[PDB]
Amino acid sequence: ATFEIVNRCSYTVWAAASKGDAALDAGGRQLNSGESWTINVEPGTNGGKIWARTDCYFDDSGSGICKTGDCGGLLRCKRFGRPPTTLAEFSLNQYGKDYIDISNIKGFNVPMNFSPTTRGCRGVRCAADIVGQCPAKLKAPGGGCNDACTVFQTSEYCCTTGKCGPTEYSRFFKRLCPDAFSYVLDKPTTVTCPGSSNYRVTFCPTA
Repeated sequence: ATFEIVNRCSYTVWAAASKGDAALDAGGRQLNSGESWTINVEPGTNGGKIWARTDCYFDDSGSGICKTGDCGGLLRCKRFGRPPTTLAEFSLNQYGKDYIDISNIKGFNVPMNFSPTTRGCRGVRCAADIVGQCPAKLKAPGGGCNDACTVFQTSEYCCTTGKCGPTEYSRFFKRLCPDAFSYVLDKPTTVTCPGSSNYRVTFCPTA
């Protein structure tokens, strides 16, 4: 499948694409304002994630630091990135269907639109100013808005026992962004697409 990743933000982002144990395609790339980066993702990929990193510095060998979304200091990510990270999550060719979603379960840093470029399903969007509105105890100094589980490490926030309810903190992400997961047992906002669809991930779709 083909993913076009577009940076519409006015600032530079360092996109990243990973399935947890390996990179998807090159795994990472600088995107200046307006730049598009298209990648091939192998069919059948389960649990692929795309996200943006902000305020990065890398050297010639591709080692550095990012203030949000860092993946162990590498430009080409092969593990997932450190929160806060708005997440585009996808599993492809699962019994003939594609499943996509946007997640705030690991926090928010960049607003995002996740849409198919082929026919037969809707896209999802989380474009609200969650960083501007972030509750005081969730603001990450590096920028962005942490999820409650990252901040507090309790069983209720992390849903470690498998039973948890919504929280004051999750209800905040849900009220600004209904189409995104706010906690792990949230009512699914997964969208089902025809198998082998193609997609575009757009950072800062509104402004």
